[PDB]
Amino acid sequence: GRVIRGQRKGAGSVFRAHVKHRKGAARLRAVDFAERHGYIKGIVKDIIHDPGRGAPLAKVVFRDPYRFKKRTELFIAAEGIHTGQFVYCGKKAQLNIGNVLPVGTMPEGTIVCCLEEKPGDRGKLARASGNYATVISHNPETKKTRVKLPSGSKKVISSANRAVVGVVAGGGRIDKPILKAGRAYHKYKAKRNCWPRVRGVAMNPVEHPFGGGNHQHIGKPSTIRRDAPAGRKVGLIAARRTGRLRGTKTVQ
RNA sequence: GAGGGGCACCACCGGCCCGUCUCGCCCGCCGCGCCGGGGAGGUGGAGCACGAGCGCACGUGUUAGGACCCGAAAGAUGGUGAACUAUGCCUGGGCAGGGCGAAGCCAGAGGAAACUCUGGUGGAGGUCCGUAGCGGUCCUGACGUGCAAAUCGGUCGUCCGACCUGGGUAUAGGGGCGAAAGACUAAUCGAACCAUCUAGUAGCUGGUUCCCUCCGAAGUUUCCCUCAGGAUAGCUGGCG
RNA sequence: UUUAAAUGGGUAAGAAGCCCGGCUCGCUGGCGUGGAGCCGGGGUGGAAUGCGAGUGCCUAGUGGGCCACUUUUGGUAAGCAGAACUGGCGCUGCGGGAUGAACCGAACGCCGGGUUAAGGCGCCCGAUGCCGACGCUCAUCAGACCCCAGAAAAGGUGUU
RNA sequence: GUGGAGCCGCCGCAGGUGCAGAUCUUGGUGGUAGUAGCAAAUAUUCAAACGAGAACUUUGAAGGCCGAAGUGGAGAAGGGUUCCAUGUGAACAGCAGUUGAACAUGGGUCAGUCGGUCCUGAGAGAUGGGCGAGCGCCGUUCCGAAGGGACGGGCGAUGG
RNA sequence: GGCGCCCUGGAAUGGGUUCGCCCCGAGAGAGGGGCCCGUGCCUUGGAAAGCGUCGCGGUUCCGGCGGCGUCCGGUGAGCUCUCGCUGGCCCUUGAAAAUCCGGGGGAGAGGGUGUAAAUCUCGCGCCGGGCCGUACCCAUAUCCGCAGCAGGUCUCCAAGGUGAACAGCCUCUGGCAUGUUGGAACAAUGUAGGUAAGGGAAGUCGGCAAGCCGGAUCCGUAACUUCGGGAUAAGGAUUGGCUCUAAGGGCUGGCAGCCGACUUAGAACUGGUGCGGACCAGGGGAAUCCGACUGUUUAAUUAAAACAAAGCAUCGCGAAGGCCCGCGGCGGGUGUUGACGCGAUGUGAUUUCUGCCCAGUGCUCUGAAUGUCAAAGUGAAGAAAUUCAAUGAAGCGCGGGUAAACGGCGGGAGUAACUAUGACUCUCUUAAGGUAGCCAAAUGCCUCGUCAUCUAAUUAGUGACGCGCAUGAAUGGAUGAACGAGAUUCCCACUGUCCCUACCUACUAUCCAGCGAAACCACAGCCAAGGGAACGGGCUUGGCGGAAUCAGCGGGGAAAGAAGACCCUGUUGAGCUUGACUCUAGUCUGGCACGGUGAAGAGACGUUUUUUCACUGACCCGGUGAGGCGGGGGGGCGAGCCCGAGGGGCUCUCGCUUCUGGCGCCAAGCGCCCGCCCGGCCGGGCGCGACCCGCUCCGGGGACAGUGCCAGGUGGGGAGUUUGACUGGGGCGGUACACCUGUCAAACGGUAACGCAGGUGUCCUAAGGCGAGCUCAGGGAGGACAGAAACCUCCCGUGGAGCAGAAGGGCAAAAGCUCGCUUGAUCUUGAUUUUCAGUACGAAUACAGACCGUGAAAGCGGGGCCUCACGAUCCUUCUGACCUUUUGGGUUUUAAGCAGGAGGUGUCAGAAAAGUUACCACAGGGAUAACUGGCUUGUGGCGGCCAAGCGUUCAUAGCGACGUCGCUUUUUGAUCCUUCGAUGUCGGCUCUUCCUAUCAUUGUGAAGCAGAAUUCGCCAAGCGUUGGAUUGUUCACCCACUAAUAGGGAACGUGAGCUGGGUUUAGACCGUCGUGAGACAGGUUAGUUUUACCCUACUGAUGAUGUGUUGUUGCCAUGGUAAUCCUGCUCAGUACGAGAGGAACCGCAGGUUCAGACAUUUGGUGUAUGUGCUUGGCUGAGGAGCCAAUGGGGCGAAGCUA
Ligand SMILES: [Mg+2]
Ligand SMILES: [Mg+2]
Repeated sequence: GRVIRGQRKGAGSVFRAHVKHRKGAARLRAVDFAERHGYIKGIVKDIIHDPGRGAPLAKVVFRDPYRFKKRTELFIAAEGIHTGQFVYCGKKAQLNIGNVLPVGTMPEGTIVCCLEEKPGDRGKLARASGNYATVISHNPETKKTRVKLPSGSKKVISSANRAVVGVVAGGGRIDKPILKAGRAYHKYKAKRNCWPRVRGVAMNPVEHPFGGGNHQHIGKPSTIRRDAPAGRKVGLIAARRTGRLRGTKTVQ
């Protein structure tokens, strides 16, 4: 009769994110006349750190084309960049590390981070620490290019989508063990109120579909349908298969 | 002695009206018909057979209403609470002394070399002993109409850490929050508290207030989701 | 089960009966047959005992019962479970059974005299304080009054 | 006998119509009973003074405790006059009280520079807009003609 | 003090440096500067004030008057605070704004000169600064807890000694009156603190509780190991006081001379072997089970093995997405996000492994493969309502995948040269048959398994074994260091836990002065038996019965607390669960709308359907301060291109920013035009620089998504409700729940029980109807095969056969067999019977009016030879009349009626219905279980009577079959009387009494009694009937001692006497069971045990009545009563006896248990606080003392005491 734990994460009372000491959205600068037709020069000032993100950031000062003003962007730091480096951003930008330029002009098989899934959306895909995407298959008629996401799933996107050349810094992070319960606590204190996950088998029949019984057992099959209602989707939600995995994934 | 007329009422026979049923023939014409009416028998009706009702008052019985009085566990509607406590977040404050001695470093010694050994230095750790703090194992100690609607005395757990804590702030009742004990949410929690619906319902417990006179029971029948209850016949009293 | 009680159950013991003559009928049919109904007429003393009866309306409470002879079912048995007939208790005091729900007598307005019932009469405690009758019995565990509240098989050259 | 201003009989009428009980309701009073009790944190003593009156007030003297993570010195929240003086001893302080945070009368809190005031934090909340039968809610940059100001530069009027 | 500041100059034989590091050709060292903090000192303030001290005036303001002083040094791992310098740790990076300031730019502005402007963050001077808070407490008395409440409640400041220390103990500054009272006494019982001879767990469920060990220095340390640990392992040695010695630093001079720190080591002397002297402070070892650890957890009964955790897996998702919120919006959260991410689960570090199953239940994927399946739409028939038909969404069904999804892992056959088992082979159920491992496990019923080992003795522990009721692999299996306020077993050490208690101390209790309640209370308060609601205080019969009281005490008041939490009932609830009943949010699909423009393709019959592409304008999503969009031309250094002459433009290109941590705006210039200069000077204006036109701001989707509405899926996520009755309590079982036969049943009828013996929910077109002819079961005697049984014949044959089935009744030219016809098993109205209320249904009887059958006819027949074989209202369906009504009147369809058949209610006079609760709640019930008590005694026990036997012989010394009669209430039942507004439920411990059915002790009788020893009876309950191991045990079983180790009762004596082990709440684990919540006298673990001050009883203490008062000395009525058992020597190795063996009485020495006392002796105790020893502190030191809640410790009188 009582609501379950994942149902209470949608109201967002204590399950809202911890966003105070974060710096801002890490977004490419918006497209205008300079990047549709040419390039523009910017210099990165400092490599900073977000709490709760695994990647670092790069704050880059550009020269405003229309007002006399220097205005600061925040980029996802591509790996290998340093402070006091010139960063070039445009259609006619030259393909180096850290330069951001449209995916339709760059060749096939170049490694891409922080790319747009619809044009002008200022960077959505392939942004976690150490991740990247690969471009193949330019279709210069009905201009669409297909990329390869970090999940191995390919996606045909628009050609004028914009993207910084390189891989996201801070990679190899998940190779280290958390190694004790204390350093997992500090990990999620930067992120959310989510960390000590009680098993639903351990709680009571008000609190979960799996709890109860004189023995800790699930009882009911732990693969459930996708059109199950809220408060019943717990466990392996619309699982195509179970058991320890064989092969690679063998389902497109 | 006998005879006669017989009230009311009771029993019986006969008749009458309405519905139906069988059997049968006749009659009438604001128009001759897939019309109207009648007969003789048997049956169904809360009927007729020279009317008794109405209004008013009182008494008894039963029913619907708070319904002889008091009593739930509930359900619903609309509100008030995070001054305790649960968890986030904001901004502050707090934690003696010792023990072990990681990485780094320095010298010396062995050795043909590869390298090894030794002594320092160094001070790491959800590291150990252990104050303040935070807890609350054992005595199954004291207290148990207590100092106290949970306290005390030893003893004990942990004290750089998932640490302890103040004020600010957020989340609210089939909701919240929960390192999960159905824990905690103002001494209230396997669904809070306030007011209303509400005098909710009870075949179930308790109670039910003056005197004398007369009569005086039953615990059995049949039916019931009936078995601690009713209805029905018996038993009773009252009126005639 | 041939036979077959006791106890028991129905019915009859009159005028609403008995008899005679006549009329109706569409029933019955050799028949003025049969049977029903109907009218008129003739004569009342028809077992014992006891009692005044008939009928209608309204109607409360009750719908857990229990007990004892007798007869019975289940049970080793039960102050057990379940029936039959009658009485009682519940609703009921009183005399007695010391005691008591139900045993035995007897049912009850308020009192005086008398007499009894069941039970009794050494003393509690009313009444044997009779010159009561005949026998039986000795217990180092005597006996002592329906229900009823304690005993059996077996044995004694104990006594009759 | 107390009491000090109303009351009753009869014939009809009408009821919030008579108590011993409901772990009844409210109020009062017992017995228990001058009883249980006034036992956590080492401790009091002598003299004096004022007074009707002193184990407890004050003052001196001795002896002790706390022992600087204090029984010491100041604050925050909270309280609200509890602070201070004099008077009082009815009640209250669970013995007493000549004492008090009690009662009675009268005093006391002074700021440019101590804080509030100001700023924003998590967050809270209008307007535009949206939703909604509606009280209203969502929402905080989102679907908004969201600047009322100006170093300036010039015209036009207008004034010392 | 700091500097990641400068200049000179260049370093290697590398140097400078720190406690550590670190720094250097990107400039070290060295030399000379610069800057920042200066909270320190000097000075102004400022000595005039402050304080200390010595005076002197002033009665009263006096912030009186005056003298002198307020001075030199040292030191430090010191404490506290501040400033700084450098490191480390982070999958953790540790706030915003208000304000304030520097810098860059240079639009402007300024006096224009032999004088002063604009300006000034410089030095002084003037004016103003409103509003509100401001006392005090801040806590064992100002706050919260009902209060002056051992509780709670945020901070800062903090001295001397001892010492590692903000420890403990002692003192100074500053506080206080011992915590809401004083006095006297020093009994019990308590609470808190000690101590104890000898023994050392013998106590106990358990070593619970207490005690040991404890600091530091010097040695010395194992198994095991994840190599880090363990580890303060373990095990030793030492420690004082006093003298000394040796070592450990600073600064001044040209290697020496003057001052400072408390450490370390070594030796001597010394004391009654005493030294961490108080204080502070690790008991250790060997093992097993569980959890890796640290963490966390039910505030107020559980701290754990639970939860969490790192690690390991699996799952969903590329944003119009996934998972959630929301009454609502394209509203919110994850998301200031983007697969190294978010969301959803499970297992639980490491190491080592992860077996076999896709049948089931889920989950998931697919081909115009196909079964089923809604609205809308399509077609047909009809006058229409309406009806039918075909087509076919998702889902289901079918097929595939998936077990680190829920989960499951059994049998049965054959098979090896003793037997056994089965490597092997073959199959069933149901897909597979439990692999590696592991085990009587926290998982094994039987079971206290068997076997080793530990003990004198072990239901314990450990190690094995393993067809294992019911082990098993992320339900995770097995190991394994470290760590557990976890569970358990042993060993050492230690001890009053125990033998077995004793004594001392504080605080009480006790008495007094003051002050003073509450629970509770029908009336009350001495018993034995009887009866009684079966356990009286009162009642009956007995015993008996003096005031008034005090300190105790726990037998009784079935003592108080509470309308039993168990159990049952209720047509009372609630929490959860699901393959319950009924729905619901949500979501997946189809339709119609919003919803437009075009093209192409396809399926079926111009008609209809469907698909894919293109468009954009609705609609939607991004982005932006809606900042350059689309077409068109300006420019060749680029193409000079189809050809080629000076060039032409089928086809064309874009542009001006890319070695570097710099700057970039507010227009230059050119052309025109005005007022201003007489063909020249000021101040303004416009354009080109900066192309033109145009209808979305730019991109991305787009007639889809989305939304409104309806139809169908799915939907315990959520809501509502339900969960039969009877019942020797309930459940399970059964159906005695509707019905029929025989009996019970007691000779009319009626009659109960979960009484007995059975039966029914059908069967039958003949097994209904009628007529005719016939005789059955069985037997005898004959007949080819032919027999017990074949068919044929004759005789006998009263029902011994048959009649559909259960019984009972009935029946012979029959009610049975065979045959011939038939449909009366049809239509219709009443009455009667049965059950019964004298209602209904069902069944039946007698008719009547029809139409029929059969028979020659009489007749018989409206179901079955009779007794059973079945079913309301409402609804539905069919039939019946040339019927009645269909609402203003007609016609027609339909609908409603009337009449009677059917489609059901078996809980059968008829609801529509799954669990669980140990998290539980209410109303009740002793109408009703679990406990005692009561009736009963089957059963358990203990006895007799008879005598076939046994006993060499010999029934009865001792036994005794086949029987048979009893007792007892210590067994277990049976029953259900008392108790449900409560009688506290096992065992042990402690303690008193009682019984006898006698184990021992006294006196005896009988043996198959030689003696010794046994055995069986008698009077007899006087007196005894132990110490232990395992176990919660009662019970058991074993070791040992003994005269003997007999059995019982007292509300299964005894919880205001205890304990809490067991059982029996709530947490948790395992096994089996269930889909699940949950269940299991199956196992394991952790789990609040309240009150006497009342009345009596008992125990002690005053006293009361009576004697005139009072005293001394006495008597005894009555009541209590207490002693017991063994051993040794003697008798004696004698009697007796073949021997072996082997008595007793008298006497004598002790002892055991028990009872009464006592302190000479010896132990304990000890606060004579007696005496000296001693640690830290304190009084200036000595001397003498004091404090440390009794500072410790050695001896100790008296007194108590074994
Ligand atoms: Mg978890
Ligand atoms: Mg009689």
